[PDB]
Amino acid sequence: WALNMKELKLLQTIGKGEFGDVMLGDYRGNKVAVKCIKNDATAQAFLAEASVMTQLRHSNLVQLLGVIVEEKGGLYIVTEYMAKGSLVDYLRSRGRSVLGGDCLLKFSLDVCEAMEYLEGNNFVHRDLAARNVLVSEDNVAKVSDFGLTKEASKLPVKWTAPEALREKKFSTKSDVWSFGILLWEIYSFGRVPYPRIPLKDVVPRVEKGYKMDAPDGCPPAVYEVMKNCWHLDAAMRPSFLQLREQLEHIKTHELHL
Amino acid sequence: KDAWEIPRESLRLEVKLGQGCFGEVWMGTWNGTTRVAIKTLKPGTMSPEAFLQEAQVMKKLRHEKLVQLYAVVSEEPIYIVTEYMSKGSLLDFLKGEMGKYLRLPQLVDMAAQIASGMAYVERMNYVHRDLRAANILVGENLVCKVADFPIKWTAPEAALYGRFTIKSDVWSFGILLTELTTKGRVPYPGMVNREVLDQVERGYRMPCPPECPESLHDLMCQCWRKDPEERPTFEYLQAFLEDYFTSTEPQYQPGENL
Repeated sequence: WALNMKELKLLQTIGKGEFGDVMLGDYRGNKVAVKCIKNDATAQAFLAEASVMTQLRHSNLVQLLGVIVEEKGGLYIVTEYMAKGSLVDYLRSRGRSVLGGDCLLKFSLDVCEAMEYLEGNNFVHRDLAARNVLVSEDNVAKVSDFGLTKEASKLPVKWTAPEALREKKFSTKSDVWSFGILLWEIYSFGRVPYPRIPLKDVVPRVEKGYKMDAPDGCPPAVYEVMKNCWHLDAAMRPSFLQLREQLEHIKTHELHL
Repeated sequence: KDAWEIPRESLRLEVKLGQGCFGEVWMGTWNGTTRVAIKTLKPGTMSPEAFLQEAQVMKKLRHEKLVQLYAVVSEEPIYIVTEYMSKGSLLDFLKGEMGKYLRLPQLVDMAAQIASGMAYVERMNYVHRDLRAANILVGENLVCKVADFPIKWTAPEAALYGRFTIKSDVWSFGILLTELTTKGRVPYPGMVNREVLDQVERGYRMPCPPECPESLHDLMCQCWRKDPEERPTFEYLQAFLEDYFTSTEPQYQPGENL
């Protein structure tokens, strides 16, 4: 998994985030994505992310190409390039007038399969959201950003399940909750969760049973999947395999068109 | 003609709002009551078919934030009668006495309305082609309705290659965000057009105006993306501006000006 810095030319910065930076690059002639992790003095966040990535192999998970370690201290994670950017942007840019129901459901299934794979390998993503899902040149959505990925045990409040923010342990059921939130993002075309509520009301409102409204023009069946992800009693939430089956049941009867 | 068609004695041209090259515009009365704007064509400038295109469209398009056509008079002299907007252009209003009292909550709200209209425009596969504050109208309760050579407000691809699209409209929206946020000012201050074309081409972009929260500027830069397929939709724009003070800046305190 070791790469050579001399063969990597950092072209431009694709995004400067709070926990890391991502840059478009050229490695041995091919476009590639290069990530560095912030606030990681001992480099253990870097190690943890790289390691887990060497263990993931699914067609809907952004693929690790290798690692670059300069003795000076520059630590990078080289990843396959995803030409279409985050799913959030892709949705916002092209929007309702371009993305049909099939496209939206197809994205949901893509993410869902990635998640079923993670659950099947005993991993919890803890950071599933439309922003952390990228789209390739030929429209395949793939989950990315595995920084917080660990086996069955800070978290983005608007995407994290109640028990997760409160309990010290995370589980696939919280991931399922996040999937619910993500779907809402998908059928909302990138809109931000809990639109007309203060970030300081979310958890208390949610725990008081609040649930976002089905997006505009959202298929009732799709919304019921979301809702099913939002049950307050985690154990009652569906399995990712059960989510795939139901999204497939929806597709099979065209309940989304 | 249509039963959009009225007798030209029901109209009552009262106060002259303004003028211009393509006829003038008046406040007034239609039938008994009803306030009305009354646009007219000068027999001299453009033909009947020319100044009765913005009725071909203004008939089909009904939306809360597009200024609504009420009724025409087709056989010249021409009179397009529409709804009255009683604080004049966005520019005057903002740029005039009330202008100085507006703060960010108010300007952001106006902008959310404009986008609500440009999102109805959007849905119908229409294209505005000259979206700027001067072409927005204002009314009671700070309401703002869309309706009716500006290189500085126009997207590169349109300014040069003549590709107007709803995404090239989004570009102007972002320029229009500078208008709301500095309360009337021409974009790219102390630049002539050749610099604006020059510099946007080399990648320049209007900075963040005085006291303008940085979440606003980001969304101007989102409107000013080189590649037009990436600029966000009026539907994204609209929602962002609707939720601004809860989701984006819920810890905003009023300053000197915004």
